[PDB]
Amino acid sequence: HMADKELKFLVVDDFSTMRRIVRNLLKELGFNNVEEAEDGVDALNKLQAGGYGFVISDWDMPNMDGLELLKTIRADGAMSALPVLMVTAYAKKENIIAAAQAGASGYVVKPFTAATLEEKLNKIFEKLGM
Ligand code: BEF
Ligand SMILES: [Mn+2]
Repeated sequence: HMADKELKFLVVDDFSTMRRIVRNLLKELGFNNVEEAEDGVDALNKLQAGGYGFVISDWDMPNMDGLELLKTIRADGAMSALPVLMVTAYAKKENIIAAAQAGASGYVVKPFTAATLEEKLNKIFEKLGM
């Protein structure tokens, strides 16, 4: 998948407020193909629905937390290379390490600015040649 306007995003967070910030930011960046999920399980259900080219995910969520969601994606042969950008309030280095090692594409700490989100998505695009 390429970082054109068609790229389909899944935005995962247990708080709609954060999902809403991220969707609106993506729109501003020219990405309108965006769906939401409320937790890791819901997210896996949509991911299984097919078509997604990028995940942005919270960490602390009921049902399945985002570290589990990230690991699950990375271990699944059908989606193991799916970009996953963590966006979370967890700021300790051990958290950043656990997610990095689990294969996170990137990591943004809440609260974040619009410029930061844009910068970190662009870094992932460049890295993967999207
Ligand atoms: F709830 Be998230 F991890 F900020
Ligand atoms: Mn949360």
